[PDB]
Amino acid sequence: DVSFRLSGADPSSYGMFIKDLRNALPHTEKVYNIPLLLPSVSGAGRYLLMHLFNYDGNTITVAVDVTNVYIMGYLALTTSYFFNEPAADLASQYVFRSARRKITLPYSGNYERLQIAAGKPREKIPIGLPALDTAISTLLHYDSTAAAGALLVLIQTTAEAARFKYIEQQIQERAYRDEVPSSATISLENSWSGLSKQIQLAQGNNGVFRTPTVLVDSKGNRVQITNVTSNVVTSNIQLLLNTKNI
Ligand SMILES: *[C@@H]1O[C@H](CO)[C@@H](O)[C@H](O)[C@H]1NC(C)=O
Repeated sequence: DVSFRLSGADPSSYGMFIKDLRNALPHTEKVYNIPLLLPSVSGAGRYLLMHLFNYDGNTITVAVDVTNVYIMGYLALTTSYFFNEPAADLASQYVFRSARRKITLPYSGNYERLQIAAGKPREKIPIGLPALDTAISTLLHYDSTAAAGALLVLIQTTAEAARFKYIEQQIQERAYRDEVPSSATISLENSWSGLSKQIQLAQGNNGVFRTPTVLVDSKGNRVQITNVTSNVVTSNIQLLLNTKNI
């Protein structure tokens, strides 16, 4: 398991949590020095538990699929909540079995469905450590509309930060003040699967992407990533989705 406490949290303790999260994801291989997530894992070993504590010390446990860093569901007190999708339904066979009741959320876990449920795109939702504290608090008491927004925050400040150093840093910059994600942040989130794939395809293609990946940079400018010498590959991305899952 990995843990993070918002009480007394700072950029350093958050960085340690994101390091712990990355290190809890198994791999047998690196591709261009980036851990390659496994094609599959069987049984309960597929799911990592993140223990998150809000400022007042209340807690939820979030279940993460270790092959793709997707949040499957979470436990709040004696109630479990899972996304309305087959991967989460399967996860419900292995985690939070001792919950007194299980609620299936009225949406799947993808950004499009969560944004619909929440009533807004995540371009408009502030993220940061304060937003994470709020998210945890919201998820403690069932409200499916409020939960969608909280889950958008949760996913970005945990999974997306684990996947990209740039995103981890953006959240560190928002340790004490929330701010909507940069366009670059959104672009990276949207491109994780594409980049993971193209980095793997570059292995037998002299480090060259078969298909370029278009991103937005820090300065708001749209850029083409064509090969593994780009900073996105050498510095930023920290985990690759196995091409067998793409
Ligand atoms: C590869 O990407 C680098 C870094 O962005 C770029 O400067 C260069 O023109 C590209 N080289 C090749 C061989 O594609």
